[PDB]
Amino acid sequence: TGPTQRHTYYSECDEFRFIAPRVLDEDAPPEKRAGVHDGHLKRAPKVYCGGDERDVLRVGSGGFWPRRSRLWGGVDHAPAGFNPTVTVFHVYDILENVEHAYGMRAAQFHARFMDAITPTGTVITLLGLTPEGHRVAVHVYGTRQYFYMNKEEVDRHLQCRAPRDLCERMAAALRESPGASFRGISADHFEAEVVERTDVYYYETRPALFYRVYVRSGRVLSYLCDNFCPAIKKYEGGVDATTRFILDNPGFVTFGWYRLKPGRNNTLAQPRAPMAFGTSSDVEFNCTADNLAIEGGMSDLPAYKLMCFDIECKAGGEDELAFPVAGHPEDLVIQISCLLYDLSTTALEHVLLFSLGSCDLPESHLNELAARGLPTPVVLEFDSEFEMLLAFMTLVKQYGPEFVTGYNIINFDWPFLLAKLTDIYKVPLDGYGRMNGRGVFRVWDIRSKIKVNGMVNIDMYGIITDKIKLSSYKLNAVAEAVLKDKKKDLSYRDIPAYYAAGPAQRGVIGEYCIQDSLLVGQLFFKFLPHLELSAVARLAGINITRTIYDGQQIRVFTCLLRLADQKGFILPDTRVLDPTSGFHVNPVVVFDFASLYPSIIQAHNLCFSTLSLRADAVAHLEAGKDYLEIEVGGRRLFFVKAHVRESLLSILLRDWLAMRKQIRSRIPQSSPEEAVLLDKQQAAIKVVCNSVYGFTGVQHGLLPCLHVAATVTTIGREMLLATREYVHARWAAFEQLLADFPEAADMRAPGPYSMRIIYGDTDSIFVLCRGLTAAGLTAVGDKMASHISRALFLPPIKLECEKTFTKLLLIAKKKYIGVIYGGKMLIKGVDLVRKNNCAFINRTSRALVDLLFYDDTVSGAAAALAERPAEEWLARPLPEGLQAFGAVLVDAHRRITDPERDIQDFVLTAELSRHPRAYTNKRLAHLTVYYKLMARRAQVPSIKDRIPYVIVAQTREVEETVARLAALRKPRKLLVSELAEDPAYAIAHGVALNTDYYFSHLLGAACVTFKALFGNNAKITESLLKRFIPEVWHPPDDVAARLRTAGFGAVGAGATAEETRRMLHRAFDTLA
Amino acid sequence: GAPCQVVLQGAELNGILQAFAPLRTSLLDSLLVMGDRGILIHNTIFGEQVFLPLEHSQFSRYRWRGPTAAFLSLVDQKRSLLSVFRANQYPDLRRVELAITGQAPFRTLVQRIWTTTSDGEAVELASETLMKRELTSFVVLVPQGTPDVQLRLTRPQLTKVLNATGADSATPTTFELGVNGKFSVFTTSTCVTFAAREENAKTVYGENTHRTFSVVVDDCSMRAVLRRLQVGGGTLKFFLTTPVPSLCVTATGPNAVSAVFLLKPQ
DNA sequence: GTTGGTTGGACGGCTGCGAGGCGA
DNA sequence: TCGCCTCGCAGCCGTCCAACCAACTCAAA
Ligand SMILES: [Ca+2]
Ligand SMILES: [Ca+2]
Repeated sequence: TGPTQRHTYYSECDEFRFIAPRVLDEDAPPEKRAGVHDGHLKRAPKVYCGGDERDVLRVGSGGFWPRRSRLWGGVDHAPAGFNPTVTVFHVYDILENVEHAYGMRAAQFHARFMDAITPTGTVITLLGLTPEGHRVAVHVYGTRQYFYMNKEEVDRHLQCRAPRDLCERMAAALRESPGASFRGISADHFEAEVVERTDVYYYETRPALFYRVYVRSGRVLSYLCDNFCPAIKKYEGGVDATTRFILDNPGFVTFGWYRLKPGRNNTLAQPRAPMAFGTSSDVEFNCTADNLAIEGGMSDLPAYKLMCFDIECKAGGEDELAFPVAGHPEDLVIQISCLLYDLSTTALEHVLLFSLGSCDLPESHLNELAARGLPTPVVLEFDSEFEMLLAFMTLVKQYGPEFVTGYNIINFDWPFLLAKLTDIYKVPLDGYGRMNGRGVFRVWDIRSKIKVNGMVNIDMYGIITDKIKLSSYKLNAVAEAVLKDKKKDLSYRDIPAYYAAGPAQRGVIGEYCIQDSLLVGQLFFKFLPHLELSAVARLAGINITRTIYDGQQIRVFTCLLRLADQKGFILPDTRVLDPTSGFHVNPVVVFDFASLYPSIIQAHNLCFSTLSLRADAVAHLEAGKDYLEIEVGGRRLFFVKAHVRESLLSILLRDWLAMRKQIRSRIPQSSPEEAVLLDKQQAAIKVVCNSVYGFTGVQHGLLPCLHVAATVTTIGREMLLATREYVHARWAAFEQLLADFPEAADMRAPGPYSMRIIYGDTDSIFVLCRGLTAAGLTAVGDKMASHISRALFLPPIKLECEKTFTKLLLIAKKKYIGVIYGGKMLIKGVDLVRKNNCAFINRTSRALVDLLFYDDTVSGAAAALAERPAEEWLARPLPEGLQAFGAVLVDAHRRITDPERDIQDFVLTAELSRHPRAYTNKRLAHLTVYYKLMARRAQVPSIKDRIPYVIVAQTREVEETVARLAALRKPRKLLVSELAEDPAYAIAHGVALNTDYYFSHLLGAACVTFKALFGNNAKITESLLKRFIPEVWHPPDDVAARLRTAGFGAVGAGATAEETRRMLHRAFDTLA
Repeated sequence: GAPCQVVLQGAELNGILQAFAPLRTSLLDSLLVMGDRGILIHNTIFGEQVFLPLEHSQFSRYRWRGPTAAFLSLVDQKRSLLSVFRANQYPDLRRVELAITGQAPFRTLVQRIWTTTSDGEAVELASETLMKRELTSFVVLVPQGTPDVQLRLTRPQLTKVLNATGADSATPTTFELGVNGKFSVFTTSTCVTFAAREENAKTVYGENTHRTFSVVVDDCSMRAVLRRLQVGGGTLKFFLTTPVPSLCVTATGPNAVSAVFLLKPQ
């Protein structure tokens, strides 16, 4: 008999493309050790482990890797009489597939399921685990997608008189379809019914009669919506069967615990026979939605497995240092580390290393892992790439890790593996997910996305870049920054050498591969990304896979769809705030609106459904009292208030915010693991709330309403201006402030009182508070914020006092440096220590900033610059107190020319992208250094590597040596390109650094920041900073010698004042 | 008040403007050396030493205190302290002041400018004010001593000498004064001669005409420099009793500018 | 992407050289 | 007829602006 539906993964294999590096033939003569063997081989794929040997595809007792597999190739390997009772089960993923009664005729399904797929039907497959850790698939029958069309429009077009007729029209349009890929369809495959609904767009819209059409297939739906009666607008044709299953069954979730229960006619879930299993599960069931209930009280995750994996590849072309390309047969995957964890306990359970070629892990590694209490690595050896890749995919299918992680696995590891498997080898992937065939197993580039049915891919690179700010997101840099786990890296440049050397050195590759996967596992269990993603999945009513990979829009869409249906709607298928740059030494209070855009939506009852572009829509309502009139983008818009009609968006936000408050209230009293779960929940709610605004603004998005989006920003802008005018009007004088906040009496600083808005972005205002002290001002600030909120805006709009700066450099819109009252420095929208600079410039730049903020003498002098326009400072002495800022520049200038100086502070670096002859712009510093290395002493050369250099003074010897060897394929005033030098040479010969180059780059860096002190005018800034540096003048050495022999006298110099004075008197006598 | 103060107004300002008129842009990038006796302006033109002594007495008011100060004429590598003395740079110019303030070696010069407005109102051009800190260290080498021979040439006589001067290093030129008072300048292809005498187009007035000499110069620079400076006749001043001999040419027109050329050792 | 050298071209202020005209 | 002076044109050099290459990307090997 065998499986009802054919298993398409490999369960047997007896020939394959054998590709291996020839160097593994460590017995062969040196002439035949380069390159790869590449030919077909007639034997079963093999794996070696610990001196034993096995067929990769053999299933039985002595396997080298764990299995969570019942069927293999349609053989049932379950224990004798295996028959676990299933009551409760956890769902982590949901698949959507079409089954056909004809295809399933030889499966023994109860009639009620067969009827649901006669002749075709959508089956929703819930995937997860029992409490005993049995893998389950529950196949839900009877869900149908549906869409709506306006009855009047349809009847008027197609001359339809009854729902029967419309079903004929649709069936005919599919029979007559191009490519004929629906012939066999009839009016029986449809059900049309007349319902009353309202289009979600606009207040004036009246309820109308619609046909709701049920269809048995997503394929069919997608065609009709994109081809049937194109003039007639479709509603909710985009809505998938999984969404209809979730929304049409109150309380159902895409991630959580369920219970099998009796259905209406006392129906029960039917266990499938093993030969009818659709998936790699232990048990499978058929049911309808009425056989399911959410299990309340159960919340702990079952014993799902996590696979954390990383591949290593070896470029096999003419250059072993080239980046490996999967389409090149000679560019091999040479190892795969695969760590398997229990996701519930976090325990590491297996450490597997797949190795192309023999591999002996270092004893030190083995000892270290043993000391850490981790599993002993199993090393799986293979003779060829195919055998190894097949074994790995075999593990993936047999162990079936529900969750998979790694670092850059979506953008590199998976695509590389699957390119090898699909293009080099001819392996179909469609049975390697949970489904035994015809399942989704695909990567596509956007960065990149992956979808593997039943497998939740979470790439830690994405998680970490979305969560932590870092200079580099290389895994080692991340491990230093996050785990505090400083460790060594094996360069890709090392791999080819280690690989060729033998099993001990291949073992060193293996250690570093394992260590990388161990670190990723630590990152995974630190951030627990599965918990936040599952929280969002549950809230949004979408599966965790779509949660990860689809955008923000679908989340709000699905929630809106639920509410809109409940409310009888159907969804149609598609400058005074600008800163004067400057330095403030008076305190700046930051007022921040809490969830501004969500609050506006709620306060103003904005929605698709409250909006009208027509005056006659609201002429029956009282202006102000019953609706908002507002000019937006030049149009008058009307939004009726909540008592006329309640905004759907308002309801969603209100309810989410209320839920978020309930959760955050429960946390202080929750157990340590409850605290983790509650925290993930409240965070999920925040991200969904904050997406509502964006959802309305996406032109061509799901359900756009640019009018709502524009209204939000317009109200936003007006609120900020209202906040400014209220502050300005109500608190122009200290006595007014004190009358509202009497504690201000002790806050009064000595000078003139003022309270002015100096900056405002989209949702915050900066209030400069001259004549107040910083100490009490954050507290008075929050009572100001409360008072403003009360006086100006509707709940739930809330202005809050966020922080107080004691010092603030406003540079531009979204660019500032400030010190908070606690002494901490906050930098926004600028980088002080750019990667292009040497350590000298970066350190000095930061020192100048620190001086502006932490020397009160400099701070007060810098503030004094604002009292005059920038051009005036060219003509008068700068404020006393900037002397120390000048001293840093003079010291930095002096440090460049110092013979005792560390050259390493001045080192720049540039990689060799390619051989120097292949460049167009051959005037590059690092190419100058490359040819100087060659020219002088044949110094150690470079290739695809970082050349360090220093820029050197033009000491004449540089001019003589400018004749670079590049000509084998400027003579004067040298370019920076030409004055580049090897730091080892520069150290060895005491060569002077290029003062002009380093000091101009320092003044450049300084002008990025301190330009705000002088009207944002970079030229004045550069000039005034340059003025600090001591100028000297002397005639050149040769000229000076000649003139001395001509009898000229010396003026200035080390001569005395009297000698100088007398010498000038002689000069005037001679020159007259 | 500022320790050092310099003023140009009225007749003295007119005198200075006339002195700078032929010099064009030639001195705008220069060293200004300031002390009790006045401002010595120093530059090199075509490798040759160029000087302009502005005596204290040529200014309306001149007060100096403390050490000698030296300033680069260029401010922020753009405007020159001497731009005010270009012929038409400030058409309505009325007054110029230099105030030097602070203590050595960190004194600042400020230059202020006024223009006479309608009805002769002296209005300050505040936006044109220039500010310069002194050189914190400087060395300049300067001519000294009395020349051995001086010969005063009118504008036609000097231009004849510059035409007689050699075109390149490959054709050097000789200056000679003979026992009979014959002064002559010659090179490989041309010769010019004059009758020198102690204080008619060939008559050259001078001092120490009896001191005979022969000296050589290789560079064509002497013609290029003296045309650049627009020297309309000048005194040739010969310095002979030094290891390297030297010729200083001092103008006799509005400018008192001087160029000094090294002579080939005898 | 974005930035940093560089390069190559427009152009504006300036000086020198050559030719023509006028005066002695 | 020759010399000197004045005016015009050409070469020049320094400033600025726009575009082009190229490196970090960048992180997996
Ligand atoms: Ca990886
Ligand atoms: Ca790797």
